[PDB]
Amino acid sequence: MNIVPQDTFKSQVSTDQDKSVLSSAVPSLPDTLRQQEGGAVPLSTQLNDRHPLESTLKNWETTQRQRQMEQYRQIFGIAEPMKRTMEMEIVNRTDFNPLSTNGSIHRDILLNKECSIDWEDVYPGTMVGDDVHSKIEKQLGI
Amino acid sequence: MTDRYSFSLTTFSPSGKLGQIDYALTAVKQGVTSLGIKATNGVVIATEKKSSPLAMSETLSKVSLLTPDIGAVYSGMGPDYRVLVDKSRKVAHTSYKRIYGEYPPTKLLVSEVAKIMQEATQSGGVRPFGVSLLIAGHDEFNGFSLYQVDPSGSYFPWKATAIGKGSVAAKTFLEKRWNDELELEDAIHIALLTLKESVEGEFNGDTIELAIIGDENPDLLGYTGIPTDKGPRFRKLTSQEINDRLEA
Amino acid sequence: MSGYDRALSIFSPDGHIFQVEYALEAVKRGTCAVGVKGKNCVVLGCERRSTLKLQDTRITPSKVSKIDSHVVLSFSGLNADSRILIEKARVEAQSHRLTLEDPVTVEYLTRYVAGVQQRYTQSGGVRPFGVSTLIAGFDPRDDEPKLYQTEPSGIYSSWSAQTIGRNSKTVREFLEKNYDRKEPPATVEECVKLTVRSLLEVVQTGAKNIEITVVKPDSDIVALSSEEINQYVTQIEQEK
Amino acid sequence: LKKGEVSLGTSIMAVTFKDGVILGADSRTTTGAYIANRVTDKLTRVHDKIWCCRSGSAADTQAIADIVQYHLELYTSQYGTPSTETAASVFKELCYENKDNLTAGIIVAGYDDKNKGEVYTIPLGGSVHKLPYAIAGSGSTFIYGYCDKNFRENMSKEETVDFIKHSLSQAIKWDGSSGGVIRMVVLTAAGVERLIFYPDEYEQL
Amino acid sequence: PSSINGGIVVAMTGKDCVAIACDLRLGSKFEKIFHYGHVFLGITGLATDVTTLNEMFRYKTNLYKLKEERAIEPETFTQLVSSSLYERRFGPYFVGPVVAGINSKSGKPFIAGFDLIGCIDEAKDFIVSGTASDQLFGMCESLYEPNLEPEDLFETISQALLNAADRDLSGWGAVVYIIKKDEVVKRYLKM
Amino acid sequence: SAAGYDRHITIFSPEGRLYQVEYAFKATNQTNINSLAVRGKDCTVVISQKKVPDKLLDPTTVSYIFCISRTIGMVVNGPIPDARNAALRAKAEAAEFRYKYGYDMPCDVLAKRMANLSQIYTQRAYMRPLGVILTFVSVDEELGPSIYKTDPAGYYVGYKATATGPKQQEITTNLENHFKKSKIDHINEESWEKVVEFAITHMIDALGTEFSKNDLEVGVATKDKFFTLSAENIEERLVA
Amino acid sequence: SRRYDSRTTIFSPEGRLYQVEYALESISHAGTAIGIMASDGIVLAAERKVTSTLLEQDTTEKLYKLNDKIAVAVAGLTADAEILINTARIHAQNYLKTYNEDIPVEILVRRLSDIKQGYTQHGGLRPFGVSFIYAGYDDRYGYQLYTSNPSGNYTGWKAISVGANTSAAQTLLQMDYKDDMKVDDAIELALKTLSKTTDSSALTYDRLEFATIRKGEVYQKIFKPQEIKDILVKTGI
Amino acid sequence: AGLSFDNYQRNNFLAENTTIVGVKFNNGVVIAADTRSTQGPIVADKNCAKLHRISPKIWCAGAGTAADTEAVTQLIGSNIELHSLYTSREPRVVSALQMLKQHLFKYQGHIGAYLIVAGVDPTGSHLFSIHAHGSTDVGYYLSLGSGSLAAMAVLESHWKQDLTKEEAIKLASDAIQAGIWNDLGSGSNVDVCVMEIGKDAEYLRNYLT
Amino acid sequence: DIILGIRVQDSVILASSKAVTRGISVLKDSDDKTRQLSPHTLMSFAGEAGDTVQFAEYIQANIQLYSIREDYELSPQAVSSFVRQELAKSIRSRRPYQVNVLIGGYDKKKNKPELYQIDYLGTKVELPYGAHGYSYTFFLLDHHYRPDMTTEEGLDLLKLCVQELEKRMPMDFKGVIVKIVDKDGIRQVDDFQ
Repeated sequence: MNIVPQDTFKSQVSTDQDKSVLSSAVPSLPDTLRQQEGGAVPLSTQLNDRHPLESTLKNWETTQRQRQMEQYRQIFGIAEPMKRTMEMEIVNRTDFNPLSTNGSIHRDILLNKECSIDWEDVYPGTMVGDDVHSKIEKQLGI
Repeated sequence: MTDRYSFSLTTFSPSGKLGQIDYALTAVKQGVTSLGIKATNGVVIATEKKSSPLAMSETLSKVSLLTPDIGAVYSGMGPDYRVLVDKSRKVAHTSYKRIYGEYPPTKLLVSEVAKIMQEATQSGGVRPFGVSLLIAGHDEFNGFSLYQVDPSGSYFPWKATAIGKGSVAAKTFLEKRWNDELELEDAIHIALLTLKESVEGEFNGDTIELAIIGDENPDLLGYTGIPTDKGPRFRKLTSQEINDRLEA
Repeated sequence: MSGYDRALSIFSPDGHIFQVEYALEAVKRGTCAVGVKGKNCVVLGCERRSTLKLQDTRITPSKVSKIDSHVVLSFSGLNADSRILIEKARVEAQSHRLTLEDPVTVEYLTRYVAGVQQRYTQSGGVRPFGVSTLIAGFDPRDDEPKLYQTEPSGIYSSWSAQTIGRNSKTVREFLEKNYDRKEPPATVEECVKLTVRSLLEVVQTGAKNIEITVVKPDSDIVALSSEEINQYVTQIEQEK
Repeated sequence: LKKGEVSLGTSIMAVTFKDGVILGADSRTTTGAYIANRVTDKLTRVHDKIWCCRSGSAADTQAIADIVQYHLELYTSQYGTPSTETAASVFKELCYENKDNLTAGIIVAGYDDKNKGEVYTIPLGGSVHKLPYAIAGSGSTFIYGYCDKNFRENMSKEETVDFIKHSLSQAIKWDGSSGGVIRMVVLTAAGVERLIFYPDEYEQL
Repeated sequence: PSSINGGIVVAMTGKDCVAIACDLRLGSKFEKIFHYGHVFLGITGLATDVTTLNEMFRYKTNLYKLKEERAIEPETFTQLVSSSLYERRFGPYFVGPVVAGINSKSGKPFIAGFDLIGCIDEAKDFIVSGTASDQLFGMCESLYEPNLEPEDLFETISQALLNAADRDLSGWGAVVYIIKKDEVVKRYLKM
Repeated sequence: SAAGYDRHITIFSPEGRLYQVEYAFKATNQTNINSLAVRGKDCTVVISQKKVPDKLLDPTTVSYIFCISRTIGMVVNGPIPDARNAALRAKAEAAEFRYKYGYDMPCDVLAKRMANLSQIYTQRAYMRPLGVILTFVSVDEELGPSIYKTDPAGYYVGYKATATGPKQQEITTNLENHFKKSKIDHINEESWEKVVEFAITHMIDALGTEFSKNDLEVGVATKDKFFTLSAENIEERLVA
Repeated sequence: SRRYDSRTTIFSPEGRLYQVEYALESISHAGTAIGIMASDGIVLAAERKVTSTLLEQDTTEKLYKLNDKIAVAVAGLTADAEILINTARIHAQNYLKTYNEDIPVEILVRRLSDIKQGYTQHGGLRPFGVSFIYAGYDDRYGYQLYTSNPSGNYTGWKAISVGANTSAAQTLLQMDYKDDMKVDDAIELALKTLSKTTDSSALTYDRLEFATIRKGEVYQKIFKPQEIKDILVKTGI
Repeated sequence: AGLSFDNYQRNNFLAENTTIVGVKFNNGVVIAADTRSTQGPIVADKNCAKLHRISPKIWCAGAGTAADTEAVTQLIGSNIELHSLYTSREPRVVSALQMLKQHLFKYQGHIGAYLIVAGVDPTGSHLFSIHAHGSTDVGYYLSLGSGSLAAMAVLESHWKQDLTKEEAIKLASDAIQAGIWNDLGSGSNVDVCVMEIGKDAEYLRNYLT
Repeated sequence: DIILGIRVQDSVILASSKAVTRGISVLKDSDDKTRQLSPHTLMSFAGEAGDTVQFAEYIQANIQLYSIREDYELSPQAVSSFVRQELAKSIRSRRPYQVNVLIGGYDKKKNKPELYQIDYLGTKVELPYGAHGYSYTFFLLDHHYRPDMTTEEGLDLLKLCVQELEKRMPMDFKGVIVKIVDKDGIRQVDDFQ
């Protein structure tokens, strides 16, 4: 029954927290070349000096959806949130368009956003590793 | 981890054809006829409102306004068309209106719809859409335009065309009845004549749906005071107007 | 077959994975590649299909690709998959150089390529690379030639002389008859001549369908021109 | 709590009586010393016979009330008319789970066939308390004694109306953030009755 | 030599023509005015943000021309600049942009200015951007006259720039663009 | 027979059809129950046949009429589990519309929303369509009495009057004849009791059988509320 | 073959990929396109698959501009080609933004070919059924002509044809092409090859698309129907 | 996606080193504003249109951060147009109010837009005030801006329940004129928009000059 | 850390102080504040602790990857543009760090030397001469610089600048390592400044 997103801060850190960009030479350390972030961005700098509204904006829709699911569980039972989550998982799982970033029509229908526009829709948005094969590897988990 | 992927629902046949696209085209060919005619000062889009006798015809409309200057019609499966129309209306704002402050030209919106339809063939989760669309519009730098979009996502511009069950005969009639000096009223009359040969039952204003892209309509703007605010160019003819044109 | 060859994750009743064998069959259809290491150099030779009359030859990619200033790579099989593998290998070489300040060894790069190929056999939704690779070079601050072979299944091995691709059995037999490990070719010229003579056993037209690349210590990679290969072929024919 | 945010300096009362419940409030909304709205309606309806008044941040309380009304519509679609206790529990959960980010206090007045009129108060923090009568707002501090001396159980409708009118007139008299007209809602088995009293009437009490 | 932050941009409208001018550090290459076919943009403020905005707008205008198969008009470019600036609501660029041009179909001159988050100020007379001189606005107000010929407009804007430069010296120069429906003239001022 | 992968999933047959959708349509007639919906001047009436042959059942728990919101009622043709699934979904949709847009959801908009969900089911391979037909009735504040129908194909449309079930053709023909006689699209009555009696009489004439108080369910939508009549109300209506 | 052609990620016992072969076979059903590189320019020609006179010939189905230096001719499915064309335009603009220089032709070709190869290695994706003829100019190699197919392979050419009549067109080009050819001679050769290889009775202007990349800088010219008619009259066809 | 937070730390490091009224009358609503646009003490524009159109019969006027006001108004207008197309019905003022309130509450007051929204729909005439943090209020007459106190004084002087269209227009014009004369933020002209039930909206640019 | 650079008619001369961190006494003979991006493009950097070295090594790795992939060498202009983009990217989500880079190269397509300077915010300026870390050498450069100066005259001007710098610094300033980029590549002036 949350309105503003909560529990947004990270509780533990490690040098191998980002599993997708781990170095092959030293698996305990990240691969800075394939990160393509400019080469001078330690993870610790991401723990301080953040805009206070960024976490609220990034997790707003998920928080509203979780509150809706909790209300369904309280009023309708377990089956209703179970079915909503199952439908959303099925739709999101079988969509794989490496050349596009726009969401599916069916996802918008499920989210009741058929005729709704937010700034995420208006503003939806290298040398190394920005190709189809990286997306294939991330999708398949290989 | 066999649930992290789904194999493609659309694949090539040994002859080199995508079967699902061909079957969607077959489903399009089994639908009600819809036609479009491009004139010098407007475009006409027409369809037959085939239906139960107890169903209210005005509740369901096969002609939809996409932008104040762009409308569309379809042949095939209605729900797919409804979903695509909602998406096209949203995309006209997300990609163009909120960026340039203007509505998109006809060709770019047609391209967006075509891309959405194409993405349904490179999928392991959905089958391709089973509709063919006729999109008519007007824009400042390109004038009047008429396009046809197929289930594969291919689109082409036409001077006049027809899709659906009676597409071949309607195309023959339009080929024999089209010239580059045609006017909007002449196009409306030709569209009525072409639809006359296709409708089997009652042929009146309650079984025909007509829309035009012509001059601006200040009376449909809803407000007055700004001279540079152009009125909508899309206009759907009423049943009374269709009856009056048929009687004459 | 017998219903045991429709997935990568199926063992045959006799303990085989048939899709790996089929990827090897795909490799067998590519042009032949040969690798021979001498006392102080490694030579990679490649068969090239005869160029068409209207085909531009200025910018056509070579069969031997430089992974790094000290490591080169040749392939046999599907040409398009080799580009992906080569790009990944180059990225890995630069990444290792950035992470440890030291350039990769030949064995390390071979292991990385084999690891990528192995990873692309661990899912039912992906296709393995139909490519077999030969990786040659010298370790940094070292003078011992290194030659390795990698297979689509992810297995790699070390060879004194090896052949892959179409008609590689005949070239392998020729090498086995005409190569001695305890007395390798002591000069670059002898190694190049042996490689060219091995390639001439299956190459129809001759000099114009042979590519030769020579790697020496201290990051010395040379791609021989058509004139030198033609001279080697003419000398071999005269001595024949 | 937020900088440059609209606050609710109101006077809120809810009294249980023999036939049901009555909820009363003033009609003043101010920004510092300036009166932004002198005829605002503070009696919020979340169900046909479940009403509330809000204190604290105006935006936070409005969002919470909208979510509660949506929740009660969902509940009604399943099990019919909810009880006042259920609405109070939903209000309490929303206020308590978000007390680190939202500033909200709610007085809830309800009627139902089983419990026959109830009052709940949820002050800042998110705790819930069931009371025969409740007062809240910046102007409530000035009428703590008077109410304690003039409340009786099972009063008639007219006596409850008079008690609320007198108490809110004193609260308006002494609190600068309170003023305007007095608005009341009477919830009984007969239905919902709205009442309004003007300054020229209650200032002569 | 590496300090190029700041500067001024002046845009004015004449009769069937516009003028856009900017200051330049000369002596012993970095211009703050760019064009995208027939729309001119002058950006004052942080130099890195100026370069970033120029690159982004070149990207977007090239894509726009490839898609629409026609060059972009000043009004559409103004709306695009506004939306792009508003995208960075909480991390905005430290820039003041000015747009000038002539609409091809209508022939009407157009100038506009922006704040750092894209609020549009469409002016019929002139736009001044930058904080180098506070009296530059006053000099432009005292010198501007409506409906000037291209030669008169060029003289007026050049005189305004020269007087502003004299107000605040060695190595200063100016770049002036006079834009008509079909002719664009670029001139340098070393005074 | 679908004769292919269409035996399980919703893909195009060579004829261009979706067999799973048609089979869901066939499933809609499992209960062997007919329903009728008519419009008055300021009310809408739905009547559903009730069949309880088993003596061990409790009749009061047998119903295919649901209250979706304050003003919207729904009648379902098809199996009761899918009917209850659809009822819960419709209730959630109506409440969410009210929360998001600030006013009560119209009947036609809700019908369109359910039709869009059905379109999702028709297009997605791993989602099956529900084998039910839904009929929403209300008195909309802008359109007056309203009847709308949605089917497993995702098609929805409004009606002056409607009938659904195995014997729907005869009821529809009788309705068409009556409307042709009256030359109006609605029933010219001022009280919903008279409309209920007329609809009962129409159902009796169309089906050719007599109905008691326990053989029917009646729902009435007015501008204030939608409510379901009890056994006593139906028994009172029968006596006329 | 029916047991090894239902999915794109399975090898046959002989090591073949049947879906890729079917995608290659689908190219033969497209209209013919020809690219000819002369000593001072590049000529692209194509034949439309038009069957009716109601088509808007004046207002773009075979020839597209990737950027001011690079254009393409398309043979195959139009929508997949449009997807890839938008991707290529975005990549070229990204390279220009990053390096402040125009992208070399080979880099763009290799990027598109890598994308098409990747679309043959995921079970949820089918291959793109398109073939591209790239015509471009860069400061490294000058004028360049490339071809890419659904398998993701690309090749460099002097004169090349794709589509329905590739064999006969290639034979004619081999019998006629010369290294020192000029732009006008290349135009005439392309037109004559199209006329000879056409299955129609006549090679009219409304069934043709033409483009030239030349120098005055480097200029791209997409011929209008009137210019196509003028060149057809000049050649003698 | 959405509004970006990039260069927030960089900007912090670099830093370390109008009269608007709305009046209800017996058959509709009126909104009015001044036309002076300033950048500090300098008058940037003497003829600026501050009345914006959410929908053909729903208009609004804002204060605060100008870019935020314009962007929020345009986004809500796009949402309203899409919703009207989806429902095939005339948009309602309540729906626009709900969208604006929830959007502003999502950003926790960081979008500095304060609005007066007037409109006519099939349910009647409506007038609302909207605060940046998400609170909304209803009223018969409202004022906003730096000149809102003088305009509110005039409105409190001459407002009554039975107001005709002409009386409402005159009252709104007088309130804007008082803000023009007594406030340095206003002063140039008066723009009016009249929305009457059952008729088209009437936009009067420079009603008083 | 102080860096200087002068572009003379046919080459670019880059001078970097062989300084050391504070608190630890080190005996070393190397140029630790300069990375060879390409055989005809050199980069010198100055600023704070290992952030700058990480950035320089990242840039070098990217450029070497490009050179291997294309079998071709990027022009100095493209290299400078890429460096500017990466520097702007690296501080989009963190507090900016002090860094200043001079990129000197010899373009063989144009057959001319080029010199660029990028500051900590990502501002790229093409200059005939530049410096960073000095609290004036600007006047000495202005008075004694000509576009058509030879390598020897540029070295003499650099020596004058070094003397001016050393006249106001302690003996802890060990010296400056000088490198020259021209048509034959990159070489080190082992004699003096």
